[PDB]
Amino acid sequence: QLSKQYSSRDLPSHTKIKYRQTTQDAPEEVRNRDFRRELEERERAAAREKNRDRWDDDVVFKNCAKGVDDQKKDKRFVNDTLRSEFHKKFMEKYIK
Amino acid sequence: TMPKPQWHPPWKLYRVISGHLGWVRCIAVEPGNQWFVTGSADRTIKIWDLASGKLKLSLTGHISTVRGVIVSTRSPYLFSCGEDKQVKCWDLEYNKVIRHYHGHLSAVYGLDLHPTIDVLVTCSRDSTARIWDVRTKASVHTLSGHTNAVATVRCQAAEPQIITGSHDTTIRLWDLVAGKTRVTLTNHKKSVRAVVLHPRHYTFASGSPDNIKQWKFPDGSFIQNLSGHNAIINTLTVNSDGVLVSGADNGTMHLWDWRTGYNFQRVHAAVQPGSLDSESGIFACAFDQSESRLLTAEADKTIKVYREDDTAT
Amino acid sequence: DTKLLILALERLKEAYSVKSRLNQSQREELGLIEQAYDNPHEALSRIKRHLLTQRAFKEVGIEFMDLYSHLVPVYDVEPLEKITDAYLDQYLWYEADKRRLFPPWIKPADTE
Amino acid sequence: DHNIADYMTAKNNVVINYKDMNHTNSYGIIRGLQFASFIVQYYGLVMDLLVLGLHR
Amino acid sequence: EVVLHEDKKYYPTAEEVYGPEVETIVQEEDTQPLTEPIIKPVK
Amino acid sequence: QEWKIPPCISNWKVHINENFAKLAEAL
Amino acid sequence: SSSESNRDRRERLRQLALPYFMKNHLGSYECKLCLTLHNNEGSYLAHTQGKKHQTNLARRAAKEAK
Amino acid sequence: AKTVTKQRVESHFDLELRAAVMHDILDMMPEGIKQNKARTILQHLSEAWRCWKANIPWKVPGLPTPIENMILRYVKAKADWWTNTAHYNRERIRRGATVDKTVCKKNLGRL
Amino acid sequence: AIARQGQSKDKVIYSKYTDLVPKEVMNADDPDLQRPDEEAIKEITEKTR
Amino acid sequence: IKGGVWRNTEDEILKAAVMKYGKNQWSRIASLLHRKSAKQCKARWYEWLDPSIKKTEWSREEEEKLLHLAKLMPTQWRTIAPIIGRTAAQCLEHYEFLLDKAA
Amino acid sequence: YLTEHPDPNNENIVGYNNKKCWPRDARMRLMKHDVNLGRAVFWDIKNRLPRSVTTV
Ligand SMILES: [Zn+2]
Repeated sequence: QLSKQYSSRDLPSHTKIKYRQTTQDAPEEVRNRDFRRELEERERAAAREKNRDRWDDDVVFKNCAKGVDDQKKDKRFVNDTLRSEFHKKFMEKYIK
Repeated sequence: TMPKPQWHPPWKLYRVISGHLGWVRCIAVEPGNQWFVTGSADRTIKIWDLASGKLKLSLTGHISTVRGVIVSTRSPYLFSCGEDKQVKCWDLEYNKVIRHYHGHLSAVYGLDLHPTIDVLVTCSRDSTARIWDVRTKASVHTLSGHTNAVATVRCQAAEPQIITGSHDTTIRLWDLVAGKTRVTLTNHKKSVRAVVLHPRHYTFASGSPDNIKQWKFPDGSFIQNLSGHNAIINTLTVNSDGVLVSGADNGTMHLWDWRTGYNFQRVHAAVQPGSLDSESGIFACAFDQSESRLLTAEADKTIKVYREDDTAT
Repeated sequence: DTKLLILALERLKEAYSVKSRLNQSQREELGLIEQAYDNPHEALSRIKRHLLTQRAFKEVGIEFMDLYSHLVPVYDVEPLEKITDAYLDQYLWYEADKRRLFPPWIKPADTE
Repeated sequence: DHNIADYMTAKNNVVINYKDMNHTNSYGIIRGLQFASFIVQYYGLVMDLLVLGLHR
Repeated sequence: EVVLHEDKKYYPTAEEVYGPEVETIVQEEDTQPLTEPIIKPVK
Repeated sequence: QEWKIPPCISNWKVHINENFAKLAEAL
Repeated sequence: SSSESNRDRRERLRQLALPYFMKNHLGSYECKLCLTLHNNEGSYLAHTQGKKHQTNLARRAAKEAK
Repeated sequence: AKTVTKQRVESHFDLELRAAVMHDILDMMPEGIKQNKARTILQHLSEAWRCWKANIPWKVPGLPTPIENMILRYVKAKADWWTNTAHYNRERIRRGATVDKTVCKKNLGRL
Repeated sequence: AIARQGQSKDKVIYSKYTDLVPKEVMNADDPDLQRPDEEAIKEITEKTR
Repeated sequence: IKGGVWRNTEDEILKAAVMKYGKNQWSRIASLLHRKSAKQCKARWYEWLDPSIKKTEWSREEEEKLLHLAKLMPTQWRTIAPIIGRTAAQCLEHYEFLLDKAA
Repeated sequence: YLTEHPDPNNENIVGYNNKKCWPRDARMRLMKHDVNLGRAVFWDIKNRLPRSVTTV
C-alpha cells in the first residue's frame, strides 16, 4: 500500500558516490602505512616549530603599575558559564 | 588469569586541548592519522590536527547537539547525527553538506558505516535504528525491536552485521538483509550504552553501569564478565594490542586486558581549570590509527590526549 | 523653597507629559505630585522630616533600555522618595552654584 | 550638613529587584537617583584634584 | 594584602591541575581556514 | 530508605571582612 | 461585577483558613463562643484571629471542664 | 517526520533534555523498582533551573549526591546553551541583521 | 515447546537454564570463532546487493 | 491615595493569602485587598509580618554587634540588618533608642 | 616610561589607535618619538589614579 505522494526534498541529487582517490587517501595506502613513525615525526616537527617560535612633586601615589603583567586569565579556559572570561567580556560589553 | 597475563604499560595524560563551548560528545579519527573530529553541544563540528592539537576547521550546520560523528574510509565524507533529528553527510571536498537522511522521529543517538557495502546505520531515541542507503538517501530497512532508545550501534562485515544496544538493557543482533533480529541478549541489568567489536578475535563487548560483558560470535555466547568499575559507562574502545578502555560519567577511566579482565590501570583525571567537579567524565574516546594515542571527549569541554608511558616497567 | 519644590515637581511631571492611561504606580505618582501643588508647605515639611530621619528606603525596580548596542540601566523608585530626592537635588545644585563649588573645568555646564 | 550626607549615602544602599531577583547594593552608586548627578560631579571633582594636582 | 574584584582568581591555573607531564593547550579559533580541503582532490 | 526522594514541592509551580573596621576607624 | 467577586473570594479564603465561625440565618458571620457579629468573615476571622476570642474559648474550656 | 525549526527549537531542546536526563538517570540511578521519582526528579530539574535563573543558591536538605551532581551537571549544560545563545543573539542585533519582535525582548531579559 | 508455538521450528528461541549458563575459554583462537571468510563474505555481499 | 495605615483585617488576610498562594505571586494577593498595591503587600510581608522576623528585646550581644557595625559602615542599614539578623527599620529604631537613652 | 616599560622591538606602534575616518594625509603618522611620547603621556596620567579608585 504505497502512496503516490511525493516531496521536493526527496528527488534525486548527488546520485554519484565520490570514491576516495589515491592522493585523497584511498584505503590501499592506509593499510600499507606505518602510522606510528609518521605520527612521531610530525609531532617532533611541530615541537621544533614551537621552539623556533619561542616634577609632579605632589601626588597621592607611588607607582601602582609595578609588576602587573596582565595575567593568564585569557589563557585559562573555564568550564563554568558564568565565570568564563568570555562571559565576563560579554557581560562587560553589553550592560552599560 | 592465565599466568599474571600480558604486561601492558601504563598510560599518562599527554595533552589537554580546550576550545569547545559545549560538551564534547563525540570523537572520530580520520583514516590517515591526519585529523581527528569532534561533535559538540556547541553545535559545531571541529576538526583538529592530531599531531599539534591545533584546531583546523570549525563546521556549522547542525541545529542542535551533535551526537555522533564518522569519517568514511572509502569516501571523503563525514557523517554526523544529532539531537536535532538530522543525519548529515558532509563532503569534505567542499566542507559542505551534500546530503541529509531524513526520517527518525527523535534524536539520533548513534551511527556507523558498513565497511564495504556503502550503507549507513543509525540509532534513535524513537527505539528504532535505520539502515540508510548512502547513495540514495533511502531507508533500506527499519529495525524495530527494542522498547527504549537505542544508544550505541556497531556495524561489521561478517555475520550479525549490525550490533546494537539500547537503554532497555537488551542487545539485539540484526541480520542486515532481513532487517530482523537473530539474537537477543538480555544479560545486562541496566542500560547498555556502549559496545565494541574486537579487531581480530571475532568477539564483542558490551558495557552497562553494572558491568561489562564479552561475547562470542555469532549468537553471543556469554564468554566473560569484566567487573570492577561501576559508573554509568559511556565508552568502550579497543586496540589491536588487546587494550580495552572504559570511560564513565563520573570521570573515571579504566584500562583492561581484553583477554582476562585484568584491570591494570585506573585513571581519574582532573577537571578543567574552571568548571565544577560534577562536570566530569568522559563522553567518548578514541584511538588514533597507530594505537599510540588515546583521545577523550569530556564534559569539562576538553579534549585530552593520553600517551603510553615509555619508561613504564 | 517654593521655587525649588515647584521646579522639581515640574521636572517629574515632564516624564509623563504625553500621558496615555499609564498604570497604577504612575497613577499614584501623578496624584501625589498633584497633591504637592495644593499644599506645598506640607510637602516641604514632610521632606525635611525624611531628610532628618529615615535611613531605610524601599526597593528600586530596574530594567534595561535597549539601544541595540549597549544597554542603559533604568531605575524606578516610589513616588514619595522621588519627590523628596528631587527637591534635594534642585536644592543641592542651587546652593552649589551659589557657593561656586564646582570649578569651571567641569562642563556639562548650564552656560553653554 | 551631616544629615544631608547621611540621607544621600543611605539612599544608595537599597534593594534592587527584577521579577524573581532581589539583592542589596552595598558598594556601587545608583545612577537613577534624582540627586545622583551631584554625587557624580563632586566625586569627579575629587579625582580631578588627583589628576591635575592641587598646585596646578 | 588585597585583591580587587578586577582579578580575584577562581580555579587553579589550567596547567597546575593536570600536572606537568601532560601538555594542555587551548585551541580557540582554528587554522587552515575553511576554503581549504580536508582530503584534497586528485588532479 | 536512602533513595527516599524529598518531594520537589515547588516554590514556583552571609559573612563580612574585618578590613572594613580598619578602614572605617582610619577615616 | 468585580466587587461581587471579592465578596465571594474573601468568604472562601476565610473558609479555608478556618470550628467556631458560622453564618447566621442572615448572611453575617458569627463567632459562636464570643457571640460577636462580623461584617466580613475575614474581618470577623481576625476577631476570630484575635487574642480575646482566644481567651473566651479557654475560659469556657475551663468552665466546662469543671 | 516534523523538522526542527525556529518556532520549535526551545521546546525541542528542553524536550530532549528531559529525555536525556530521564533515560540516562532512570537507566543509571535505579533500584527504586516501582517508579523512582521521575516526575519528582524532573520537578527538581525545573526547580533548579528556575533557581539558577533567579540566581538563588539551590540546596535541598535531603537528597542523594548522585542525583544532586546530576542536576547540577545538566543544569549547568542548559545554562551554557542559554547563555551562549544570548551572546550570539546580541551579536546579531548589534550588527543589525535580525529584525524580530520576540528575540529582542527575550534577548533583553536574558542580559 | 510453549514459546516456539507461534514460530516455525527453524527460528530459534532460548528458554532452558542451560542456555543461560556460561561456557569458558575457547583458547587464543579455534576454527570455532572466525569471520566466515573472504569468499563467504563476497557471496553474501553480492547476493545482498 | 491608596497609601494608609495597616489594619488587622488587611494584615490577617495578608497572612492567609501568603499562606495559600505563595511568596512570589504578589499581584494575586494585592487583588484581594482593597486600598493596597502589590509592592506594598510584598514590602509589608518582608518588613514586618514575616514570621522569620525577630520581634523581641535586643540581647547584650546584639547591641554590641549593632553598635560596632554601625560605627563600621555608617548609615548602611540594609547591609547591617542581615548581619545581626534583624529588620532594617527595627535596628534603626533600636539604634536611635540607644543614642536616645544613652543621653 | 621607557625606564619602567622598555620596547626594544618598537612594538609601541602595533596597538596604537588612530582615527581611520580621516583621509591618510589627515590621519596621524607613526614615529618613535611621537608614539612613545604618547604612551608616556597616557602612562603618566594613569599612574596618578589608584586602581582601586578608578582606572583608565
Ligand atoms: Zn469571638
